[PDB]
Amino acid sequence: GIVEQCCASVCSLYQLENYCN
Amino acid sequence: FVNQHLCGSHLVEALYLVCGERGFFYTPKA
Ligand code: NI
Repeated sequence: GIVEQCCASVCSLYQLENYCN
Repeated sequence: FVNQHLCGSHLVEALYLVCGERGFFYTPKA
């Protein structure tokens, strides 16, 4: 998941917006 | 914006900044 990608790899702030309500 | 390496509490901080008053779900794997 995202928690995982951002830590094991990298992620963008735009990918994080996918988790907003 | 740039890509980020975010683990643990740092990821939660980023979600907070990105989502602000919209809120967010923090949903780690099993
Ligand atoms: Ni730290």
